[PDB]
Parts: sequence; C-alpha cells; structure tokens
Amino acid sequence: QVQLVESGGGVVQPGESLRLSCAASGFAFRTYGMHWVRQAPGKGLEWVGVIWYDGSNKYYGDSVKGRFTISRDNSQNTLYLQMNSLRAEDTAVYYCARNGERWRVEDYYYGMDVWGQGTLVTVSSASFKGPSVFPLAPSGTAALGCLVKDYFPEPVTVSWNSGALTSGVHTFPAVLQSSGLYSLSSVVTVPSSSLGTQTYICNVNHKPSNTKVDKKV
Amino acid sequence: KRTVDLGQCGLLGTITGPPQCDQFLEFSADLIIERREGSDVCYPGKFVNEEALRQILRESGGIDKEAMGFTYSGIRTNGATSACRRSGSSFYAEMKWLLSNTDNAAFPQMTKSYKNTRKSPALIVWGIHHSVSTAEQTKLYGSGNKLVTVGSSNYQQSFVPSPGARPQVNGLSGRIDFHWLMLNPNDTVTFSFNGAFIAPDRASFLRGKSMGIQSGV
Amino acid sequence: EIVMTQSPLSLPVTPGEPASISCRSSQSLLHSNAHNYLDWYLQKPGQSPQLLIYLGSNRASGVPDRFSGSGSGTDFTLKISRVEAEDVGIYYCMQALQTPITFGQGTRLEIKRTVAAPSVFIFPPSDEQLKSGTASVVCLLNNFYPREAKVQWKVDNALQSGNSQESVTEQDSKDSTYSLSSTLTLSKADYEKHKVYACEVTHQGLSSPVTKSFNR
Ligand SMILES: CC(=O)N[C@H]1[C@H]([C@H](O)[C@H](O)CO)O[C@@](O)(C(=O)O)C[C@@H]1O
Ligand SMILES: *[C@@H]1O[C@H](CO)[C@@H](O)[C@H](O)[C@H]1NC(C)=O
Repeated sequence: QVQLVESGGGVVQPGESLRLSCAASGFAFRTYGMHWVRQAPGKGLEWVGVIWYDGSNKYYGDSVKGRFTISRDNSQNTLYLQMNSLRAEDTAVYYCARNGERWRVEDYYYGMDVWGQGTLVTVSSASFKGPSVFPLAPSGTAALGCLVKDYFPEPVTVSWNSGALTSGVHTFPAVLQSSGLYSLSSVVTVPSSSLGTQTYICNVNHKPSNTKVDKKV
Repeated sequence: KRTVDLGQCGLLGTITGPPQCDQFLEFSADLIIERREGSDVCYPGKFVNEEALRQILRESGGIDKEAMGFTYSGIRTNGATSACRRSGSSFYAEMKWLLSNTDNAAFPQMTKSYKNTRKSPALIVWGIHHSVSTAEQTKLYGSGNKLVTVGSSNYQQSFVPSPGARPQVNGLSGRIDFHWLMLNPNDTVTFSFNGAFIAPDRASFLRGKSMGIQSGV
Repeated sequence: EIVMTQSPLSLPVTPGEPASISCRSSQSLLHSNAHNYLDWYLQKPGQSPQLLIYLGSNRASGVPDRFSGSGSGTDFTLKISRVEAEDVGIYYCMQALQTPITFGQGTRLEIKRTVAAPSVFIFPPSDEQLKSGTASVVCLLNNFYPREAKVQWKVDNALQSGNSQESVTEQDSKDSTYSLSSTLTLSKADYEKHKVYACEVTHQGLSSPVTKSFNR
C-alpha cells in the first residue's frame, strides 16, 4: 500500500515559520519526485512545488516562491515543506503527493498518482476562544436551532438531545468573520406538536478550547 | 578503487529492486563484493538464466537506470505483497505488477514495445507470475488461458503461467520468476500479455567496467 | 505559465445520464513523444484529490470504465458515460508539462433532481445575545433544489448590504437538496432603532417570492 502521511499542521501566527512533513511508506521513496499541493477553504487546488528524487532541483508555484522551501530526507522516507513569512492567505490544507512516473528530465512528466490525507494550516492572530451559544427559537413543522458565535479556531461540533435527535438536523459550514472569529448555526425541524412536551437542547463541543455548552431551546 | 558491499542485496536484485537493494538501484563501482547473505528476490521465485546474468553484472561497472515509458489504461499497476516490505506491502522498485481493475475482471490483451535508443546494450527484465491456484489467477487477471510473448531481433519465446502450489515461502506458495535479455542498440523488444505479467518500468544500462567477488572479508 | 480554463464550473447531472467536462490550455500539452501531459483529478467531498486520468486518455489504477479522457494539443475533455451518485465532487484538470504546475478552476459535479421549494423560517436575536452588544437575525432555507437562491433581508422595508453572511449545506445524499443559512448582524443599537423584520426568499420552485417576518 502506497501511503503518504502529512503532519505538522495547526494554528500559527502571521509572520511565523512552520514546518510540515510527509512520511512515505509503500515504495522506494528515494527514486520519486514529490510535490506539495494546497487547497484554501472553498477554493481550488494550488500547486506549492516539487522536489526531484535526489533533491538537486526544486520548483515552486508563484504564490509561495520566495517564502517556502522544499527538502527531503531519503534516509527516512520523509518530505518536508518549510513555510516562512506566513500570511493569512496561506491558510489551507497542504497535501503531499508522489510524482508517479520517473521519466528522463527532458521529458519530465509531473503527474501525481498518490495523494496523502493532508494537514491543516491556519494562519491567524486570533486567540483561542470558546463559542457563545444563543438559541434560534421557533415562532405543522417548526424550526429551532442554536447560533454558535465567536469561536476560534475550527472546529466545533454540534448535536441535539445528546445523540437522540438525528433526523432533520442541518449544521452549516462555519463562516469566518472580519473579527477573525468563526460562527455557525445548527437547526432541526420538529413537529410544532412536540413543541412543549419533548425538550430540545443542543450540545456544542469546541475541543480546541476545552469548551462544552448545552443550550435549551 | 570505488567499491560496493551489497550485503543483504544480491547482485541481480539491483536490476529489479527488492527492498534490500533500494540503495544500490543505480550503483557505481569498480569492485563488487557479494555476500552469502545477499538475496535476489523478495517474492518467492528466481531469475532464469541467473548465472550468465550474474557475470554480466559483476563486470559491468555499475548500472544506470532509465524509464521505459510504458503506460497503461484499464488495469491496476499497483500490485503489492507482504513479501516485499517498505513499512507495508510493496513490490520491486523497477517493476510493475499489472492486474485486473477489480477481482475476476478480464485483463485486457496488451502489446507494448521498447526500442533501445542509447548507444550501449540495455538490460531488460520481466516476470511471470504463477498464482497459487487457478482461482487466484482468475481473481487477479480473470478466467481463461494466459500467455506472455517476448520478441527481439533474434529471439522469440512464449510463457504460460502455470498456477499451482509450491512450498510455502514467507507464507506465499505462488511464484514470480524473472526472465531477461540484452537489448542491443536500435533493437526493439515487444511484449504481448493478457495477465500474469510483471512489466519492467526501468531498464538497466551498464555503467562501464568492474570485477565481482563473493567473499566474507 | 500555462493557464488552464475549465468549463462548466457547475454540472448538475441526473443519475444514470452522461456528463462532459472541458479543459483548455494556454499552450500545447502534446510532447514530442506523442503523449499529452494532461491529467484529471477528482476530489470527492471531504476526501483528498485522487488520480482519475493521466496522460490525456489513460484510466489510472482502479478507475472504472464509465470515465474516459480525450483531446489533443490544447483541447481536452472528460466524459462520464453514466453518472453514479458516488461520482459527485470537484473535477480538476491539470497540465503536467511545465513548472509551475497549474490547475483548472474545478468543475463541481452534483446530482440533478426536480426543483423543490425552500421552506423558509426566520429567527429573531436571543435575549442573551441582545444583552451582549450585537444582534444576529437568522433566515433558514430548508431542503430546496436547485441551490441558486435569492435571499433578501427587510428591516422596515429597507435594503441591506454587508449585513449578512451566508452558508449552504452539502447536497443531501438522500433527497439531493440543500439548505441555506442567512445571518444578518447589527448592533442592539440599530436593531432596536427599527421595528419589523422579514426575509424574502425567491426560488425556482416558488411561484412568487416568499417572506417570513417578525416584529421586535
Ligand atoms: C496483487 C495482489 O493480488 N496482491 C495480493 C497478493 C496476491 O494475490 C498473491 O500473493 C499472489 O500469488 O497476495 C497477498 O496475500 C500478499 O502476497 O501479500 C495479498 C495481496 O493484496
Ligand atoms: C541507431 O539509429 C540512429 C538513427 O535511427 C543512428 O543515428 C545510429 O547510428 C544507429 N546506431 C546503430 C548502432 O545502428
């Protein structure tokens, strides 16, 4: 099984450096070119760069050339990405990937046949913060929910009635606000009937800040 | 005198690249020391005509690798095995194990050819996979008769995988044996297979001149 | 710098029906060895990209027969002969010829169904949230199709610009609909400094724009 495992992502501050690594199993790593491709939330793939099998040449995409460096330890089957001068825009999942073919340089083919699971990098100067959890109170079907507001970083998870109320739930993708903080809402439709008999509390988990909140609505 | 101690890597393994040879895949030396510990394979099987091939290599000066350029559509090319371990199931660094895209699917009839464009002879190697049973052969390549043919300017041979059980080695009772020819400049080898074929991905060109010895010093 | 231009960017397909995606290239991708250095990648929701087509027309390891790739020089095409549910995601073409490697914008393949109207609900700010400093008014659009939606925020029959962010779910794997959240943010100041609150929703499946209201 060819397997690429990225690690080293997390929250980092604008201007800092950070180093990602990619562990490779399944293949003579030392004979293959390796790439880094990144993807910013809700955006397309963007090539970061490539390293040749012996580390003699490297090439980088336009938006990171100058600030990122690629390198490899063939002795330990490990690819590395050194990011410097992190800007907010650099926020993305960083994927590691193998150059499938090993063709002569003059015909070098840069396809990538195997891709890792990716590692998340958040560049932000916000501080960790648990969310505030306000209700969305209903006016044959009614809709109630919770607004989960001003937390950082992602992710939060939400549930209803511990894990009982599952059907008809929708939890939305967070959005980033200008404050630097995230916010998201979660709603479930119920029979306006049950409204008064069965109780509905939402359970918000924000592990990154060790914050748990149960609001009744 | 630039000298190489193949240790656990057998001289022939430098051409097909079992894990134990990952560091000699393109060795260069004037003196080649082999060890009784050295091994040519990882999956059970042998090199046919292996002693003639051993003398070409001992006096080769090293090996230069060069992609052959074969590409494929409609099959899997990522066949791997517990017998060839790189932190997981792997294979021979210079060879591709071709098989049907899904269990029991019909492996397509295929014809691939390669022309030696360089100025010295090229070492071409390929493998016949003998499955442990008819049913495994069918699971991997689909049912029916299998046939590999290989031709060059003066040479023609067909090869018929004979599935059957051989003595359990490293838990496997199937076999992969390696056949080889020396392809003179401007000559062409032509493969024609419909399964049970272990295709070369890189060819080996001799580097120069060297003496080989299997000592214990 | 090879530019890659894909189209369409959004591709609703009825299950079992065919699908076609186009990729054009600012430079020829045909190398002197008769190969077109053009790849296709798929990214299924929440998964990494995976190889689909390499060198213009080759189905990579594992890729079923319903996919195929074609083209020459600068003009390339990915056909799926009979779309399956498991095939939704974002298709990327990518030139593999010259650094810097570049990608198409991505074509988002989604399941096509008959239109379905958005059951609209509106929510006023909480007392807890009001007791803070700001007010958040939330409009929900539940299980509609297609995803294109006109969500309009009414505060005493004035128009709002910059006061709302928005958020859609991913296509339901059961009913192929979406849901949408519009969240209007203003200060307790300007919240009280007005009275009636309503969100107007117009959808291909609604005969006439539907509004939901509440008064502070
Ligand atoms: C390509 C392929 O089929 N690989 C599989 C093979 C073959 O079926 C047989 O080994 C050949 O006889 O067998 C395994 O047991 C192994 O060797 O680890 C499982 C592995 O996935
Ligand atoms: C091989 O062919 C090329 C042209 O096709 C020619 O330049 C070269 O001399 C040939 N070499 C031999 C050994 O015939």
